[PDB]
Amino acid sequence: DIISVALKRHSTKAFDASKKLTPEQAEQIKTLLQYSPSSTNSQPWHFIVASTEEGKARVAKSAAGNYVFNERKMLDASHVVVFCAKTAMDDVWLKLVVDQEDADGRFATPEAKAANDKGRKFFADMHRKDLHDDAEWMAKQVYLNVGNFLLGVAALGLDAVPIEGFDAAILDAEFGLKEKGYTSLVVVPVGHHSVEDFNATLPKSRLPQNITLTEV
Amino acid sequence: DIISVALKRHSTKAFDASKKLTPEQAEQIKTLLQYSPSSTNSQPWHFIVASTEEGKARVAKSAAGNYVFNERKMLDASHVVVFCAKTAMDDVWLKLVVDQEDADGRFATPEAKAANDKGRKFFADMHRKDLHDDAEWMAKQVYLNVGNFLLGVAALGLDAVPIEGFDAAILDAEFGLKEKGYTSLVVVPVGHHSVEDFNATLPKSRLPQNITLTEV
Ligand SMILES: Cc1cc2nc3c(=O)[nH]c(=O)nc-3n(C[C@H](O)[C@H](O)[C@H](O)COP(=O)(O)O)c2cc1C
Ligand SMILES: Cc1cc2nc3c(=O)[nH]c(=O)nc-3n(C[C@H](O)[C@H](O)[C@H](O)COP(=O)(O)O)c2cc1C
Ligand SMILES: O=C(O)c1cccnc1
Ligand SMILES: O=C(O)c1cccnc1
Repeated sequence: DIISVALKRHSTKAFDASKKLTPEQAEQIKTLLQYSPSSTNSQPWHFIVASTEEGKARVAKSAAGNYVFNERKMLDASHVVVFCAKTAMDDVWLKLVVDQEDADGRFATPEAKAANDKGRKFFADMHRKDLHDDAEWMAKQVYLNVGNFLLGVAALGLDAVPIEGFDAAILDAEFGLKEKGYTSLVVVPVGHHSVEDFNATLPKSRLPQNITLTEV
Repeated sequence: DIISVALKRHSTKAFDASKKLTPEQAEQIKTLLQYSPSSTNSQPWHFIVASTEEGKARVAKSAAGNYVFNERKMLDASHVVVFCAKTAMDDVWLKLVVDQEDADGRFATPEAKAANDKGRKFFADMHRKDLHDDAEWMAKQVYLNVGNFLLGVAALGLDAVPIEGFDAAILDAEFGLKEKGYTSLVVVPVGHHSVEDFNATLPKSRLPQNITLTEV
């Protein structure tokens, strides 16, 4: 059951480098990344899935220095996912999205398609021209994807840990993301924890609902 | 199978108001909200769970103007969750979190607790005092919670729909959130879809991985 998963999952502090995802699990995590929902189905994201030792080493470069202690997590985990957000929502991407929805048969008429495109453009423009938060808006969708992902991999019986402790400037440069129109936000190593994972046996802690939740 | 859940869930466009969550399910969705992970376990959030007609009507006030299209969703679903983020990170909240972790038994010594507190303050200050993006940083954690929530409720066999199409100023004012230190970000009606939910039978659509995903 999913509640058991939510209560038993945890942020892995150390991974067993010998335990790799099966080809099936490797495919499944990519499915999770792709099918996450997003506002207007904008999917303002890009994912870098590092599974080779050299690939993970490249990602780990972002932890060199001040976040050096996050390097082992990025190197020992079987697969490491870098969640990136678009730096700007261009019309080409908007058309890409609506044309894909059309190709998938979500529109019964050309007017239905036009209405969908018009609505998506309306909110994209609102965030860009009036709220002046389009970058944050897209980053928010990426974080939602991350939330979906962490629970999903836990439900697959895999360990993982979300990471904000890295230098996005270094990671972006390493993969030339800026020129490509993206920026790294969260790094998530996935695999199996080792005996070195001190957080695997500690009790989980959250504020009481009497503080965080109001019922009406 | 969490992958089947991810592939089969959908944004519900119409709910059957007579199909209520069971008592246990009502508690389970609250558990999901509570146990979502967050950066430094900051849990910079508040949730409003509306299950009464009066409660849902109060939330539905936000479905005005360009958002009237979302009023029925907020009124017809069994339970409606309002995801809120703190408007500013303060030391009182930081102390609350570390003291809770201590009460739950995560620290073996006073030094361990102090180290955890210093680490959390280090990143909170980075956002609040240097980057000046603590409002966005906290909102991102709320969206991660939302992502975890949508997959979780789908795994419970419940329908839902995330909503950004609501007037947050209206919702904030109706619940006096500003003075309390919070602001509404996403509204999520939860329940069971009706035969009128046209999106329950439409194919899901996502961009292909050859565009959004790079393996290395
Ligand atoms: C977006 C995000 C960034 C985080 N960054 C890191 C990190 O850089 N290093 C680390 O050890 N844990 C990291 N964490 C893990 C948290 O400290 C954690 O989710 C929280 O203490 C709750 O514990 P749990 O995940 O085991 O339930 C992060 C969590 C999130 C959601
Ligand atoms: C943060 C967020 C805000 C959204 N807002 C609304 C909304 O206001 N009204 C609505 O009908 N759907 C809303 N959606 C639903 C999306 O259009 C949907 O997630 C996306 O098209 C993909 O479809 P799916 O959820 O069925 O997989 C939103 C989704 C997210 C993640
Ligand atoms: O995804 C949608 O349909 C949507 C998102 C934001 C605001 N209104 C509609
Ligand atoms: O949750 C943590 O431990 C954390 C979050 C951001 C950066 N460094 C550590």
